[PDB]
Amino acid sequence: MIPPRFEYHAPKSVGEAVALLGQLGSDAKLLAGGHSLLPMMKLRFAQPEHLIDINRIPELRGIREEGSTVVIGAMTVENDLISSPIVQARLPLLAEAAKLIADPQVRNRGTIGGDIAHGDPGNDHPALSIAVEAHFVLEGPNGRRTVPADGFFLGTYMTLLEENEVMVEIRVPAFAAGTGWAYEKLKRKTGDWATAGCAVVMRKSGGTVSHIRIALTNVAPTALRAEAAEAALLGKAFTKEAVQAAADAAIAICEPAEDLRGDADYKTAMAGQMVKRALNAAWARCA
Amino acid sequence: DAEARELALAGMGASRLRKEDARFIQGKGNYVDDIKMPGMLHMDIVRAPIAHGRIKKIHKDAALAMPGVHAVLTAEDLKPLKLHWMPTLAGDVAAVLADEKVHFQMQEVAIVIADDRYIAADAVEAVKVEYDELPVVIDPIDALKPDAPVLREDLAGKTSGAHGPREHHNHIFTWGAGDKAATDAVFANAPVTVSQHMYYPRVHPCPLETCGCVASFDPIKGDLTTYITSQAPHVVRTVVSMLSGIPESKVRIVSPDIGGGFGNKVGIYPGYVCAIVASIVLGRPVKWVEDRVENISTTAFARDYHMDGELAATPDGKILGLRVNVVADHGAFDACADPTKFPAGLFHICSGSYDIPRAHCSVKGVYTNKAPGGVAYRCSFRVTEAVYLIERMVDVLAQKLNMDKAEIRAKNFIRKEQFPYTTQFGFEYDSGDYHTALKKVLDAVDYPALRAEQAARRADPNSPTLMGIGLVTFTEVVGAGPSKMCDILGVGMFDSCEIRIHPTGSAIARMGTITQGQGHQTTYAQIIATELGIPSEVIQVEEGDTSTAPYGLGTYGSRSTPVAGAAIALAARKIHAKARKIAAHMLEVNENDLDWEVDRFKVKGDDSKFKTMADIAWQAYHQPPAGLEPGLEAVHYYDPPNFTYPFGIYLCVVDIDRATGETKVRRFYALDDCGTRINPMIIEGQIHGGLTEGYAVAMGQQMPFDAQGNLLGNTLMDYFLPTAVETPHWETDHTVTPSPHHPIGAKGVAESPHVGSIPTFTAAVVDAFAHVGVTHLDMPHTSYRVWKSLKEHNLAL
Amino acid sequence: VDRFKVKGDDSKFKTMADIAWQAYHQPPAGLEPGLEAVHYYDPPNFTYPF
Amino acid sequence: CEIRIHPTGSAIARMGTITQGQGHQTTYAQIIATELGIPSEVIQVEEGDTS
Amino acid sequence: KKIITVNVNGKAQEKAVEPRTLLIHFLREELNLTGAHIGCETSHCGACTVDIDGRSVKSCTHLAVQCDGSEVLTVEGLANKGVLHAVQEGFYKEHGLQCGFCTPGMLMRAYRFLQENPNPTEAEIRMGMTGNLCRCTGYQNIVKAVQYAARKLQE
Amino acid sequence: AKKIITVNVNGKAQEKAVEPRTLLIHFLREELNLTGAHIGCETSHCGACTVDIDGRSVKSCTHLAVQCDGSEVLTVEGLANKGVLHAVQEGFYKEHGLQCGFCTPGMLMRAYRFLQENPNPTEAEIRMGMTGNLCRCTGYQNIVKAVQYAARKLQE
Ligand SMILES: Cc1cc2nc3c(=O)[nH]c(=O)nc-3n(C[C@H](O)[C@H](O)[C@H](O)COP(=O)(O)OP(=O)(O)OC[C@H]3O[C@@H](n4cnc5c(N)ncnc54)[C@H](O)[C@@H]3O)c2cc1C
Ligand SMILES: Nc1ccn([C@@H]2O[C@H](COP(=O)(O)OP(=O)(O)O)[C@@H](O)C2O)c(=O)n1
Ligand code: FES
Ligand code: FES
Ligand code: FES
Ligand code: FES
Repeated sequence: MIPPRFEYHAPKSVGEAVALLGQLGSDAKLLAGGHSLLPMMKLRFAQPEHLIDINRIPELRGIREEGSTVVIGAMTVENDLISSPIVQARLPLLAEAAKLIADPQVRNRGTIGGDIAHGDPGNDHPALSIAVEAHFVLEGPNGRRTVPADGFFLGTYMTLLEENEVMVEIRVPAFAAGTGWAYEKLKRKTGDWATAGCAVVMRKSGGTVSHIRIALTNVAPTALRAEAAEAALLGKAFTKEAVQAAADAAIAICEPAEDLRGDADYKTAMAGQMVKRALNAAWARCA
Repeated sequence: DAEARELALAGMGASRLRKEDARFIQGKGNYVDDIKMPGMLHMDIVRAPIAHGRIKKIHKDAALAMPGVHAVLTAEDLKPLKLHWMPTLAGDVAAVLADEKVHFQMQEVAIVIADDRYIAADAVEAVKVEYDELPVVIDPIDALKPDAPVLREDLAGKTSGAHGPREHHNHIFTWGAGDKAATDAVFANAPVTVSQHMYYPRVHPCPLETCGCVASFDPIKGDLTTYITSQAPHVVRTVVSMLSGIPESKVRIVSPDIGGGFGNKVGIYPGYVCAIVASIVLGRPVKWVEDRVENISTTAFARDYHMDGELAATPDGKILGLRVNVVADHGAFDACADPTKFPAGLFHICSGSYDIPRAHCSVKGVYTNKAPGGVAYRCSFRVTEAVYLIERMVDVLAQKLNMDKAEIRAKNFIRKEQFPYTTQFGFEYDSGDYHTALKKVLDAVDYPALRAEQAARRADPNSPTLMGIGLVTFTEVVGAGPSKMCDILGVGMFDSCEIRIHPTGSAIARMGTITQGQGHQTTYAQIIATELGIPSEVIQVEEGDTSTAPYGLGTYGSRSTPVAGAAIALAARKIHAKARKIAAHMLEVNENDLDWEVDRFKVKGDDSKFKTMADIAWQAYHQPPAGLEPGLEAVHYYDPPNFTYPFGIYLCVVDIDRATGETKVRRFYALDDCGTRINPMIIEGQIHGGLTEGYAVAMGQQMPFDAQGNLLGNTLMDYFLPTAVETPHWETDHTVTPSPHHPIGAKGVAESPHVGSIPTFTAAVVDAFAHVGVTHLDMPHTSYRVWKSLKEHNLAL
Repeated sequence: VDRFKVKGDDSKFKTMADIAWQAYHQPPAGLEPGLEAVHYYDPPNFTYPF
Repeated sequence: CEIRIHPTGSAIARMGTITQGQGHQTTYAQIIATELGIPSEVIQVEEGDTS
Repeated sequence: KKIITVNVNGKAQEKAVEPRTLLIHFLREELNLTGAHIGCETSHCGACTVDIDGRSVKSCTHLAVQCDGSEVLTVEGLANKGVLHAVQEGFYKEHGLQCGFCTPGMLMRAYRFLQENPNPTEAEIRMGMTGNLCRCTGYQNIVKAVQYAARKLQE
Repeated sequence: AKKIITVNVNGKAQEKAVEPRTLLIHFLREELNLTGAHIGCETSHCGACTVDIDGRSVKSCTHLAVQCDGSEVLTVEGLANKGVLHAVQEGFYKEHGLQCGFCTPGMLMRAYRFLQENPNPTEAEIRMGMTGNLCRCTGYQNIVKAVQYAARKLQE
């Protein structure tokens, strides 16, 4: 319950935050919604001597549209994602899936950026960001770079983010008219991390799948894109057999960890089931 | 008008709103952690990182030099006061602070005293302890093997404990009840027989408010005051006095507002002792408040029974005999809350709601490297296990005979005319009417229609879901009392009530119990309201302060209404008798010429001539009639003649997703009969809560240990606690079959929903797999475990 | 002084401490558990010191 | 006066009077000591609280 | 230590706090607003829920120092001149509390949830109250308490 | 305007800010909760407020807290050492030198200092040396016996 002692900093600009990260080094940690960082500190899992709070930086907030790209501030709180008229119209998947994340109180503090930066295989945004083909803008002492969601997750709690960088915003292309989507999440109770999860974004053309994106939650050390699974559908008629093939291809890449949520046997089978349910729910939403 | 006066009282039977709500809804409740005293320091505990091993060395210097830290105590500081070990309610001894070795992970090794909880936490991290890991004992069976490691090296050489002879060093005791010879004989000649093995998993009560206290020894006055999360402050005081040498009248224990107990706050935990010792040493207040992980990991757990049930019967379903053998895991030390003469509680109540002619049970207690406990979660002293067993067995017998589960129960029920009914185990059930209640439940849910929907669904091999119907008809046994057979550390299990009427008509009442949110301040007032014609609103009730309240045994096992409820009525009735005597003097008539009508004594015939309780109260203080002492008050200590036996009939319908193993409770119908009802609103709340605990235990709760003895899922991260979303809508019903021996015919009811719901959920889950031969599935019925069984019996997808 | 002894047999006695414990442990038949009392005294006359 | 004897022999006593320095907490205890065979030191007397 | 100014229940509070001090301890230990409770160390129970700058937040997972210039409301501040708030009245009337440990957090959540959704369905209530655990009520009466408060807020 | 001061009470530094008109007696009672010292009058006669300041007996109701910045103040709460009663406290207890106990804290602080000014006092000297303290309960007789007791204990 009791976190260790640390020095606090509250910069008002990304630049000041980046400077502090460079000045203080690895002993400093960016504090965002705090709903992953503080819990870890309260259990003495992580003991940073410096906390750089980034809640007072306005440039990390806001949801806007630049062409066909929806720009989401890293400090956008989960509930603002749900209530955002832009996200509801342009990226319905994120608005609905955010409802499956934690609970109301947590959603008032936890941000999309922190959910992604944490890099926990158990979190929902990593898979979601892959299904929607998002990109992340990172700012460091040298400037800004943009990396894809697909390739950002390296390992458990590890991402492309450098120790002197701050994720500024999440850029995701608006859904094209008629885009189908889904996020099936098998969980023990509301507000708990998924036992297995699957994010899907797809487009239809006649009786075939013209566009397909499949991602898996909590069935490997990182969220996973299932390209082989995608390949079982692209340009093919949407049939029961094709959906089953996609699940098998997704199942094949699972490397679940055994814990109280179940063994590898169960998690893998649930990943397949969530893939089957996700694809079907996505197809139903296509037009 | 007479009816209006009775309504104005807000007494027996009324669903009046609670008196205790005002403070709680405004954040003005007074819980242990809310307390702040002058010079109060904070204590924190250094806990064992391993499950079993010797203590090589404890380093206190780094913590002692830390600014803010006043003291770091170890078992060595406790030896002079002979407090490194403390007696338990089970007749065993538990370590206050590990001395030569640690017996379970998270065990208390040392304590720190600092200015606040923040510095205190830093001090625990600064205290380093070196250990020599020893082989761990997790499974009760491996514990009894000839080459099993010696856990209790302190008991070496002993051949007897506090509950009979000991056959192994890890063996705690063996207890039995019933007619073994007769039962063995019945089974040998029985035409139909069934035997099933079932594990009742170790779970934790996990009250929202954890355990804690603010101990305060005043060296100037020479006395101790401890504010504590205790379900039995009076016995705590007696024990604390004995172990401290401080005379009992100079020891004051006070249970303030407690955030739930559920049997978790009945015992004395090492944290309390250390706080007291620390307070006595430092000469100032010391506060100790455990965190959630400490609560789940070290306070009293529940269940953990490995049962082998057997049932003998005839082809038509009439039960001839019952045979049960059990292996009980009590952890490192036996601190299992229980009456001194019952190491397995009232497990011999497992005959259930059925007229079973012969039966025998045998419980074997075993030590393991785990935290102590066993009785602590609306269990009524092992009744939860007894009911689960009998109900599970009846289902097994029903399925073997291809007989409907309700029909086999109705056929075996103890009939209404058989009460008071003496069972094969020796219990005298006070009253009941199971048949009427069963038909009532079956009718309300259209049971036949349910079985048809189930039959229609099973017929289709493609049905995406499985339908399950669970039914439990149980009898509880609450009101732990008869001093001849029931006693806590030698104290008879009675209870008391002192009521004092003031000159102007209002009153103050104190009992030996202690509510933890069950509503005593409202309900107790309602009992007295009806007995004396004084509105419940001005009858102020208090409990928990050993320095003001009459001695009692506290509240757990739903004993309050049975025991204290009787003492309240009797103490009230002593006052009513004196009041009649006073009314006679005032009205210049004889007592026999008077009639009590709600709130006044009126002369038979002439209604205009009467004297209210207000009139009588005043007279008592003004000038007492010759022969009587001034005042109007009474005290009563009730030694109950028997327990109370409330019953219930619960039905649950579930739908299992064949593709994921997820179980959705489609419906749950609970009918409870606790005799005379004091407050229907309060009763409904207890049911809702208990059924919810039942759902949590059957569908999700568990406390798994890995091969090395580390407790897994000991925080809310994994330990299951349902939210408003997972909790189903409960349907409640009832009947009224009063306890003949009880002063107001009221029976306990708070623990019934817990005890009965657990086997109802398993009954529903097993019944969903029944058609493919499944007889039992161990809890918890999490989606992971149900899917595992789904794949095994080829029902997955 | 502080015990009830059997007439003609000093060896057989029970102190108030023994009695008190007994009161909470196992009350004799026809007696409520516990050991307490209350008394409201309405004096018959005043006291006249000098 | 109300006297309650505890399981271990000590006792708590309360009366309807209220000392202002005349020594009731001592004297009252002495009266009870002689009547019950319990030392006055452990007979805790209290007054003044109407509840 | 950082000097901050937090508006708690309508009153300014200029205090010196250690950065590691959790808002829940600041509220309970510094201001003695002991209504808010602690039921866990993992941020699940929500017995510490308070309203911060227009949102429901679990004060055990927020730092007091972060409330510099913030508007914080606790259960002690719900009643208006002694007159109970709709939610307080609802829990009382509908017997939505027993031990009362989770009550302050429930009330603070319901107080905000009802402004987020004035006419919620039962499903919406249960889901909207998911961050708060209760060990005594079984939630059923709490649902009725929220419904009761909602009816009076639109009265 | 409040003045910041640090008073040493019973060997402990007390850092406070009080208005200049704050009498020492209220500072001890209200700001420090050292409610042993009492108020029995408004004319400086009773002595129920007597505390030891910089080695002298002083009626705290007629002295300003603001005049004690850096002073050494001794109150009744500080006579005992490690729990062991000072000869003066033991004297009043053994000789029944108190009933209601309202003048006691003042009597003790005065006796404490008087016994240093005069180690072997005659009865007349005791009665005279204790003239600044009024008592409504004792009649003074047991008080002089108490001081004689404390006197003897200090010499052995
Ligand atoms: C009870 C509970 C249940 C939860 N359930 C779920 C769930 O079901 N699904 C789910 O997905 N999540 C869940 N969460 C987690 C919330 O979703 C995680 O709150 C949030 O993961 C970590 O985001 P944050 O905004 O709180 O940031 P923090 O806690 O501050 O953590 C941020 C982490 O990423 C870094 N970081 C943060 N922001 C940035 C930035 N802008 N640039 C660079 N680095 C940054 C930090 O240094 C740190 O390592 C739950 C949390 C709790 C307490
Ligand atoms: N027949 C009954 C039994 C209990 N109750 C009430 O329900 C609450 C729990 O009663 P209980 O005797 O079963 O349990 P504890 O209060 O011992 O936990 C107490 O307030 C009650 O008075 C009731 O109204 N009527
Ligand atoms: S104390 Fe449990 S969520 Fe805050
Ligand atoms: S009323 Fe006790 S936890 Fe909610
Ligand atoms: S108060 Fe009387 S002399 Fe000081
Ligand atoms: S004892 Fe009362 S004034 Fe001295």
